[PDB]
Amino acid sequence: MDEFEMIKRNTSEIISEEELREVLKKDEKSAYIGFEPSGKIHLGHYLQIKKMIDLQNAGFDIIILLADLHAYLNQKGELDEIRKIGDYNKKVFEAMGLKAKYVYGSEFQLDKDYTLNVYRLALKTTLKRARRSENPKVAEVIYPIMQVNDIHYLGVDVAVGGMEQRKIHMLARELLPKKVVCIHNPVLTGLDGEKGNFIAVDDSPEEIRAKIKKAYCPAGVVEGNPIMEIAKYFLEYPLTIKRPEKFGGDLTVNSYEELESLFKNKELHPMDLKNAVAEELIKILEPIRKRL
Amino acid sequence: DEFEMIKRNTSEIISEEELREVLKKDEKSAYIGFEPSGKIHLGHYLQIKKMIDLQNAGFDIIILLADLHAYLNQKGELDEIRKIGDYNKKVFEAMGLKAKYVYGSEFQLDKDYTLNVYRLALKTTLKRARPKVAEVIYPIMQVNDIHYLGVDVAVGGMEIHMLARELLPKKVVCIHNPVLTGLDGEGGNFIAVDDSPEEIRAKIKKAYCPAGVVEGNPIMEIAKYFLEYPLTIKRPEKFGGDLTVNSYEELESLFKNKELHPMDLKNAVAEELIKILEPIRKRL
Repeated sequence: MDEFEMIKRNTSEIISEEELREVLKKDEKSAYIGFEPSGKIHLGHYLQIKKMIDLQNAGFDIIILLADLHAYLNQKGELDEIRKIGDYNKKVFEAMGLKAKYVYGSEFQLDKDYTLNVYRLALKTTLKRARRSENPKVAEVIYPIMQVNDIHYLGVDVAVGGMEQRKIHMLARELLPKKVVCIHNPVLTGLDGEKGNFIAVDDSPEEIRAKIKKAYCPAGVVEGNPIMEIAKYFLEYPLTIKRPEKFGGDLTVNSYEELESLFKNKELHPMDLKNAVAEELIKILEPIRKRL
Repeated sequence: DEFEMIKRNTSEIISEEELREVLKKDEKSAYIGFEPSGKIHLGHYLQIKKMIDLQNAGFDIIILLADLHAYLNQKGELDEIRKIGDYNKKVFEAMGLKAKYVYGSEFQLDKDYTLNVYRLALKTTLKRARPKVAEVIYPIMQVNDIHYLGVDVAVGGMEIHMLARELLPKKVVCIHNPVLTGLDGEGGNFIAVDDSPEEIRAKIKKAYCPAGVVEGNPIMEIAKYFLEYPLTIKRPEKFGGDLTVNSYEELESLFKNKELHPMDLKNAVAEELIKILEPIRKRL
């Protein structure tokens, strides 16, 4: 088995694998990830929750921070109106198999002790170090220090997130006494190859087939290919690609690796791959769609 | 006339027109924020006199004691800073000020207030402001201070607040007081309101004060901002003898023509300055 390997699987980067190994040995450890409540939960989200579940299976206590305060300022609904969406999100994640504690940013991000720390942090952060991570607003340089403060406040051992905010985690290590292990998940490529290019975990078998069919997917090309990415990150192996007895016949790959190879040497054509991943994804998301 | 009284000895009044309007209202308020200071010098006293004008002009006065700001700049714990602050209050009352005092820490970490700091930062640019992040935040906290205290007038020094006159519903009138030059002419170089007569005379003597030069002359600045006229300036009968100036403009005239020598000016400024500060020092 190995908990380290399970946590590491399908991650872009783990900022200090050696620290994680030390953290895994602790009798008590915790990890968190932030999400702005969202009406639709797509595969990007699901990818990350699967990671939290890996950590959950390794003995970590999970904390999901629901960024309602930020959602309020970005001008989404009212606090109580966002809470409804948040609780919905809570249902989805629970359906995904996550067992976590949920905290709404508004519960603590306006507290005096927390606000006082933002100002302290700001006195030690350069406008450069902060802008790092068409007309710039002040909020942009504040946001990353609030995030560092969240890491301090929630007391976690591990902070999880996409590869995008990987520089926001450089500040934490720089500005807080306790060093936290950062875990970064890959960023999924939009269905078109680049807002309607997402597959929702609760989309219908019809919609999924539809969204998949029109999807970007050059034969031979794997990098930046949304369909391949799905197969690498959600599909179970081995899996068999149903095939015309004349078109080459059934293919039985036992790993994403093999699949990748077949796709590169063009043994497997775009269409044949799409139908496989499509019906395959549909089964994998099925158990979640029901409880929703 | 109240508009003139308020304009008196000010660098600039951002929209006299707006001020003129404010004065019409039956109720109006103005504030200035100070970071508690161990020693109150002529600089502070100059601004308090301005607050006193507004006071006499019917403005309710608010003194914002910047303790939180002090605290964040490692200037000591808060309770210790309130001690210095409470003192400053006594000195401003001894100067004749009648206002309500408020410590920043009492509201600057409140939810409503902090939530308002985040809204403002979402509409302010990282340019129309600006090196540490805090630098670009203070200007937003200030606009928020003006908003929170709900003042019609904000007094301060020459230091981007009409920025507030843009992202705020109520327009505020800004007033910027001139900044004093040091005794040596460059910016432990200042007279304190509570200084002893003998110390004042000492500080005056060594001060930068070129015969005929008025620009940047601290002795002339003291003459223009605190002395009263007609001013009586004694002088040995062999140096022109005693002369009585009825306005600051005449003083400039005399001094600029070397008709008034630095020594004689100093003795008059020092002796008069002393007689003015006394009623205060005689209360602390």
